[PDB]
Amino acid sequence: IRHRDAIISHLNWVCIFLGFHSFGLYIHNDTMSALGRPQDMFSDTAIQLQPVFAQWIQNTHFLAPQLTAPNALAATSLTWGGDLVAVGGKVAMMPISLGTSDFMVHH
Amino acid sequence: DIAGLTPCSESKAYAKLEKKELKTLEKRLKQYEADSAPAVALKATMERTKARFANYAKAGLLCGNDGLPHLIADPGLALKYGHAGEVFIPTFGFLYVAGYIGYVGRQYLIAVKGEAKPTDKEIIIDVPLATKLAWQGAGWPLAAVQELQRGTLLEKEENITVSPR
Amino acid sequence: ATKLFPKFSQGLAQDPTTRRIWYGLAMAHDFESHDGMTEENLYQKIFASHFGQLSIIFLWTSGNLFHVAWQGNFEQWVTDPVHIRPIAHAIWDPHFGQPAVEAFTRGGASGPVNISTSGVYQWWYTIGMRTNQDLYVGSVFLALVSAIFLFAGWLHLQPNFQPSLSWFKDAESRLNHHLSGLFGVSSLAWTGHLVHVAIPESRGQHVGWDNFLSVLPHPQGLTPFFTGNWAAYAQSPDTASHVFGTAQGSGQAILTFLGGFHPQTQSLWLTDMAHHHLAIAVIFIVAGHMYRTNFGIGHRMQAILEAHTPPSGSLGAGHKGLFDTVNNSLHFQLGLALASVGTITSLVAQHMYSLPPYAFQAIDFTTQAALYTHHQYIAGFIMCGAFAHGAIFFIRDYDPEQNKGNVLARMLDHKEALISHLSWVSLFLGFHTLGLYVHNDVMQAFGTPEKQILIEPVFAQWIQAAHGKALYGFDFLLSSKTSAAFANGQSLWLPGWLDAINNNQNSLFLTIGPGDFLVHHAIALGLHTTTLILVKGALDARGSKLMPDKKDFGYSFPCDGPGRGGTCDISAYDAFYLAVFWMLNTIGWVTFYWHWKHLTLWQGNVAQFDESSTYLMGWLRDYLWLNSSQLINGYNPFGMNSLSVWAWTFLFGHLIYATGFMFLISWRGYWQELIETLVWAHEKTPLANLVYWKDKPVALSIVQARLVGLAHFSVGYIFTYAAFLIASTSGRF
Amino acid sequence: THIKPSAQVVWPIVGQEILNGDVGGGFQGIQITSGFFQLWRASGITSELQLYTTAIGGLVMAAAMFFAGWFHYHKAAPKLEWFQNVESMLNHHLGGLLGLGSLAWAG
Amino acid sequence: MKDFTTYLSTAPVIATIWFTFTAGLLIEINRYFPDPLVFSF
Amino acid sequence: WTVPTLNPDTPSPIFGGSTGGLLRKAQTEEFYVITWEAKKEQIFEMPTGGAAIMRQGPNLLKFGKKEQCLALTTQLRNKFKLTPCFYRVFPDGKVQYLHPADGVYPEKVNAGRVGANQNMRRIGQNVNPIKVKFSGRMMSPAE
Amino acid sequence: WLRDFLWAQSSQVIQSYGSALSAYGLIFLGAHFVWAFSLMFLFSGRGYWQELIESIVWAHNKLKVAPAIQPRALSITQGRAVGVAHYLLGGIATTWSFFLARIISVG
Ligand code: CLA
Ligand code: CLA
Ligand code: CLA
Ligand code: CLA
Ligand code: CLA
Ligand code: CLA
Ligand SMILES: CC1=C(/C=C/C(C)=C/C=C/C(C)=C/C=C/C=C(C)/C=C/C=C(C)/C=C/C2=C(C)CCCC2(C)C)C(C)(C)CCC1
Ligand SMILES: CC1=C(/C=C/C(C)=C/C=C/C(C)=C/C=C/C=C(C)/C=C/C=C(C)/C=C/C2=C(C)CCCC2(C)C)C(C)(C)CCC1
Ligand SMILES: CC1=C(C/C=C(\C)CCC[C@H](C)CCC[C@H](C)CCCC(C)C)C(=O)c2ccccc2C1=O
Repeated sequence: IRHRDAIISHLNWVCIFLGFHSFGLYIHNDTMSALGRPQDMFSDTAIQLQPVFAQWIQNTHFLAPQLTAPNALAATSLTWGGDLVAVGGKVAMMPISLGTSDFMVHH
Repeated sequence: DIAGLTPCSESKAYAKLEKKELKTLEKRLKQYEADSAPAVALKATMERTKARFANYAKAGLLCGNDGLPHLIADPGLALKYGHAGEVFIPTFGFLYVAGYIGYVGRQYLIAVKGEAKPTDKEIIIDVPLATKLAWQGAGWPLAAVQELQRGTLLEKEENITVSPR
Repeated sequence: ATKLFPKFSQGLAQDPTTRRIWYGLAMAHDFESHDGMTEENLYQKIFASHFGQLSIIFLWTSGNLFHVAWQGNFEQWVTDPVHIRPIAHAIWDPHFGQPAVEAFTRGGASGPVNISTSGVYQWWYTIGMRTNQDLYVGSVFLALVSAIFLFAGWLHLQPNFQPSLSWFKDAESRLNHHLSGLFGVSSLAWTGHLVHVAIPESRGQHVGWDNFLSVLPHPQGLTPFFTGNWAAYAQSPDTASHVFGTAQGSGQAILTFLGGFHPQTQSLWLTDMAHHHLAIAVIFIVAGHMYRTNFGIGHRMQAILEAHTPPSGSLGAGHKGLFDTVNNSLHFQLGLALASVGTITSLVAQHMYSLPPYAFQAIDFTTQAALYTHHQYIAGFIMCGAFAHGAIFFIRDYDPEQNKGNVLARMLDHKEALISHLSWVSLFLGFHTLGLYVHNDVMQAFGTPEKQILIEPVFAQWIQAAHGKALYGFDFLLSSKTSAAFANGQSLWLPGWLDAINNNQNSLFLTIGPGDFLVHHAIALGLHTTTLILVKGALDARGSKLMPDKKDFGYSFPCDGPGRGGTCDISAYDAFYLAVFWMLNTIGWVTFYWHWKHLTLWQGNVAQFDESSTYLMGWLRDYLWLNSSQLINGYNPFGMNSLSVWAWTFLFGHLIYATGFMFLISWRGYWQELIETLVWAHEKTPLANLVYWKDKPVALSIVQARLVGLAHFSVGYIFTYAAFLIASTSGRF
Repeated sequence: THIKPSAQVVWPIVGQEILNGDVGGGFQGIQITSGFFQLWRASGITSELQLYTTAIGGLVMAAAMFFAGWFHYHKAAPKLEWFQNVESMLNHHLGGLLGLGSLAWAG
Repeated sequence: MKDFTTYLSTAPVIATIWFTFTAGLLIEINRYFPDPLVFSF
Repeated sequence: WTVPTLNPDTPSPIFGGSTGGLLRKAQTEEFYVITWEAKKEQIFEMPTGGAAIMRQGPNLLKFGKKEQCLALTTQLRNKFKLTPCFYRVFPDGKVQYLHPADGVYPEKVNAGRVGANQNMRRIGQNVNPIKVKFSGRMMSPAE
Repeated sequence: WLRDFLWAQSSQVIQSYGSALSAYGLIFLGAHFVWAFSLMFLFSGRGYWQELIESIVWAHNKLKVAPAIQPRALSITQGRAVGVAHYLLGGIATTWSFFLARIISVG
């Protein structure tokens, strides 16, 4: 309670920073694709913001039964990667890739 | 033929709509067995549809170019060409009930005004008094016009108004 | 210390905060709340401000003319005006990509351009312009006129020309002159233009400044006029084989009474336009010789008002004391002006689409849509301002003792009845319109479209059949071939009127069904509720039971505190504020109805409206969802087209509207403490406390953020619907 | 894999029998999305009678909980020093509630 | 049970009872007289 | 009673430091000082945030706003039954006494304090705003 | 997100009329109603409604039907609570209808 001003000030600043650098990315892409400049967007093709940390964690949990969980026959989820499980023709669960769109929406 | 409308008894889009709805229901029906609960339900729904269309066409309704029945709100056009039971008669059928509700509420309020704690007879309904008034308020037009003719329906200007009146 | 910006308010100039800037931006034109303002100085500053508004308007028209003449294709549009698009101006956007330049290259241009939806092409082509030089010259002339008005505004601020207060309060001569010269002689000169220039240019003959003293408007010049043989001017009208702009089936008449539409433009004839403005000119000039001036004859308006007291005082003291009430009140006159102007703007909208005046209009669908939506939203805003200034009158200018017993005090005496009856009408209309719409929705949902409450609007259909629309068969007045109203006008307007009203390809008295019924009752709901809010704010502007001393706080004050249960949005300003929402909704309903009825007419699919408009999922899907298909695909990950600007603008309005939600829902006190924290953060941050504010950061005030949320809301509403309209109409057509 | 899970039947009163959709298994009802069928298959139900008796047991336990509230307010209500034994409450909610509950569910 | 019947006389319980009765009456009317669009009988 | 002079030798309560304290308004425009004599050491609540320990005897405390000083005043008067009195200090050293401006607290009479801003009419006996129009500045009919 | 999510995946909820999922479309439209209805309470303030209410109470007094329990406008806090309640209800229920109508059909 004695330094709530520091707390809320830094929280305000990070909210503003994140609002800008998370929504203005969407506005930038809207402006670029509306102006006909898809090479200037924030996409998996033009300007990649790849979520490399989550991708590394996906690969770290996919390769987990081989090294870091030897008694596990498979990974906890198929979302880390690998083969899909399809039941009745429908996909039950399959790997989930993450790219620039996922970066932006996570932020 | 009031506003260019065709009667639903001789409207073609009306019949096409009946056939369309029955075709939908029999399309749902063909996937079920002879005597099952879905089959009986869909058969009952088909019969309800047929009866509904027959009863609307029998009641002399007017259908548009879409085949849907169009109501006639004008008295004089409804009373002349036999469409009074569409908007005009249900008008008074509503107003009787609505003024009945309002008059029972008014009578209950006026009745509980005189008590010691009148507000507690509004969160806690005096169901004896309420039922008595709800039964004896069926003559609300006569009693209302008699309260109007005596001048005891409207409050005088003891009403709480504002500084610039 | 004390600042300098609010020269008009010393209380604001001493404000150490950022509220000074905003409130000085928003009190600049409230001249009667200025420091050291007198009534005469008020009227004089208003005179000069009106001169400035005139100059700005004329510069605006000059700029439209200039850009159409320069970056437009007017000389090309007059050749093929049903297939060439109107160019508003060119685009130089350094942010464009190559696809955007490839995409906005429309209408036969060499670069990116904006397709005009303002209808100025059709108007200028109708009134006689065929050349870019004509529009260039008109722009020069209107800029010179704007210069003249600006100089006059400076001039009538000078000591020896500063008008007196009584000269402004002189109403009889202002009315006489503004009725004869400003209205009737202006119509006379417009008839002169039509007859001399517009009609012959429509008949192929070029009539410009260089030859209008050398050619005649009629083969028998002025002999028919000075000898009373005025029918000779209706001798040879334009035939039905006439094509506009050339002399094929031209005709020689200049003042006809044909009625209806030109068959090739689907617009009004210029000849009965000339006769129109001539009759209007005569009527307005005879009307302008009514009130008393320096010549001994006329009326004194005070006498007409004071004599108009009915016996039995059913109106009280009648209109006794109202002349000094209107004359000495600028908000009363402003409210009357805004009422009349908004009502006639609604008239412009409702008539310009059914009786389209300009050639090749009604075939430019986007132009019609933009014009209607435009003038209707303008009318709504103006009509809200009318009641707003009526409230400001009740507060700032109303004298209860000088209006002792007249009609204006009789309004305040029975204000509760007005407000309660308006509330009843709004309540009934909303209950029942929503109930019928939800009923039809549920019937469509349950697969039974035949159980809807479809009420045939037979009153409006009876009116239409009285006008001669034989679709319904009332056979009443003008559809009755064996009637008097039919037999009397048959040598006059009727043939064209009936040929134009029985045609279902024009917007003249469209056929209507139960969807029209339901949406007209929604329109009534919106009107009655908007005027309920506005009338309530005007009448309770001076006092309520929650606040009988409300006049002592002004027009726009935030609140009276949390006491007495809570007094938020209690001012009249806030009543206007809450009414702007209901106005925007009303006009949105109006324009949705117009746009969908006309989108189904133009597509030949009026059955879609007759079926789907009776329930609200029809309005959602088949109107909002269906017609958004090209708009939002204006740009996709595959590319873009010329509708991408309208897509971006669509999302723009969706952003601004929602941003107004921020000022509308969150209120001041969360933000003031937030800004306190940010002040601490700035004062304690190294390398940044070097930089310090001169105006103390405070949150937006209550009234201010109300206005700001309303402005973000209105801008987003307007931009979103404009984008949707122009894109869903330009995408199809 | 073919039949849609449905557990809510609508009465045919004002036309809402159209809401009794063709879900499958010779049934007409509202396709539920709460996942109770999967939960019950995972429990090993395999009979509607077991659901019936589970419902009756749930009603018994509901009446028990309401009797318990009435009891622990009106008949024998604990003191403040009973509620304030947070050590005991945590020990019990961890051993018996979440420990023995998971053990029983494991059984 | 004078107090219990006083409780059942409260505004929300009476409203629940009365609207349950009204809704049931309308429902049974709409069962025994299905799809009443006009006043034909 | 006479106007007391502010003693700068008065100690302050035991506070560990906050962020809700003084800002550049104290250095530029003004700040406020509240004093009180305590009978014991009591942990009170700072209006800026956090709890401080008042000292046995006289205390002194800085604040950037008068509302802070009167908040603590009502807290010390209602919860501790003390009699505090605060000032207004200007950065140039000028001290201006504020709360018990006559010695007694303003809810009690003092038999000699002058009535200011008292309209001797009823609130409905105020004139209409048309009568106070064009009085220079925008003026309420209450004047 | 407009085009390919909120407009594309809305095709199942707005065309659900006449089918088993029509109630989902109904709660789409009604939820859009309730959400916007919340804006009557969030954008506005009590002091307007108290004066409207007292002008209505005048009409009730004139007809001798003014209640003994005096009609007040809702509290300020209550206005904000009602507004946020209707806002959340309408928005969440709109999303609920859209989701379920989409995914019961296409999934
Ligand atoms: C406010 C606008 C409005 C209007 C005018 C209507 C009108 C109607 N609706 Mg629609 N509806 C609405 C809103 C509206 N609805 C809304 C908002 C919804 C969504 C919830 C619906 C959903 C809906 C459905 C789903 C259905 C209707 C139906 C109907 C019909 C009902 C007829 C009926 O019940 O006969 C009642 C007839 C009477 C004579 C009863 C009158 C009342 C009293 C009982 C008369 C008094 C007699 C006696 C003295 C009482 C004895 C006293 C007692 C204490 C013993 C009618 C056309 C039904 C239909 O088929 O429509 C065509 C239907 O299935 N409506
Ligand atoms: C679309 C509507 C909308 C928008 C844009 C905002 C925006 C914001 N809100 Mg608000 N809010 C809204 C609706 C909205 N709110 C509603 C409906 C509510 C419910 C009552 C709230 C309640 C609310 C609270 C309670 C709080 C916020 C906060 C914030 C801020 C956090 C994000 C930020 O600073 O990022 C940066 C700004 C943006 C992301 C906005 C878009 C700007 C883009 C990036 C473009 C920038 C343009 C650029 C400068 C070019 C200028 C052009 C030139 C011509 C001028 C920001 C000002 C928080 C805050 O202020 O603390 C941080 C906060 O505490 N809002
Ligand atoms: C013949 C003499 C004469 C004339 C021509 C005018 C003309 C004018 N006066 Mg002046 N005035 C006069 C005598 C005259 N007055 C006298 C004698 C007095 C003192 C007794 C005044 C005192 C006075 C004051 C105090 C003010 C004016 C103002 C004005 C202007 C009105 C605002 C405007 O532009 O709207 C004109 C608008 C119209 C004519 C449109 C209305 C016509 C119809 C109804 C509208 C619908 C059709 C529409 C035109 C179609 C458009 C289609 C297409 C072209 C788009 C206008 C320029 C005001 C002004 O602007 O100040 C500079 C102002 O403040 N006058
Ligand atoms: C002939 C028309 C006319 C005239 C002369 C006036 C004149 C006046 N009005 Mg009235 N008014 C009018 C029309 C008019 N108004 C209309 C049409 C409305 C309804 C909208 C109102 C509603 C109204 C209210 C509610 C109030 C006034 C007030 C005033 C006074 C001061 C205005 C002010 O504060 O300036 C400064 C005004 C502003 C700076 C306006 C704010 C900015 C606006 C909203 C535009 C924002 C748009 C934005 C920039 C667009 C960006 C687009 C981009 C994103 C692409 C002055 C006497 C005030 C008054 O007298 O106080 C007692 C007052 O309270 N008027
Ligand atoms: C969708 C949004 C919406 C809706 C429905 C309304 C509705 C209404 N507004 Mg508006 N309003 C809105 C948004 C909205 N407003 C916004 C955003 C603002 C800006 C702040 C305002 C500002 C405003 C003002 C300033 C005024 C109104 C007024 C009114 C009332 C007008 C009378 C009427 O039509 O009665 C018909 C009523 C309805 C259609 C709503 C009721 C819905 C149904 C019929 C009720 C029953 C449903 C169901 C049985 C109950 C379920 C509940 C429970 C059992 C779960 C009405 C309640 C005026 C008023 O109060 O005058 C009477 C008024 O003065 N409003
Ligand atoms: C029938 C048996 C019974 C009786 C006669 C009483 C009598 C009393 N109890 Mg006890 N009580 C009982 C059972 C009973 N209780 C049970 C079973 C519980 C456990 C839940 C409690 C828990 C309890 C507590 C904790 C308290 C009381 C209190 C009271 C007193 C007043 C309670 C009151 O106002 O009731 C009227 C209240 C109701 C009728 C509310 C019922 C709420 C039910 C349980 C939940 C319903 C939620 C519903 C599903 C929501 C639907 C949503 C809707 C929109 C559709 C009174 C001495 C209070 C007391 O002594 O204060 C002095 C008190 O604080 N009781
Ligand atoms: C608040 C106020 C204000 C404002 C107000 C307002 C704004 C109002 C409005 C109003 C309005 C807005 C009105 C309107 C009206 C309208 C009318 C009144 C109409 C009429 C019509 C008629 C009469 C018609 C006739 C006819 C027909 C039917 C058709 C055909 C032709 C003929 C002509 C036959 C002021 C400032 C004043 C101040 C005081 C208060
Ligand atoms: C989350 C939630 C839910 C659910 C939940 C659950 C399902 C839970 C469970 C829980 C559980 C499931 C629990 C359990 C428990 C158990 C217990 C608690 C038991 C006990 C027992 C005992 C205690 C015994 C003992 C003994 C014996 C007898 C043997 C011998 C020894 C001894 C003595 C030890 C829902 C969604 C619905 C709703 C929301 C919330
Ligand atoms: C509409 C509105 C009102 C007016 C709402 C009124 C006062 C109450 C709404 C309806 C009440 C609950 C009456 C409903 C009927 C009663 C429950 C009694 C039952 C009688 C029969 C209908 C059974 C406010 O008071 C308000 C206050 C602060 C911010 C925003 C607003 C706001 O938006």
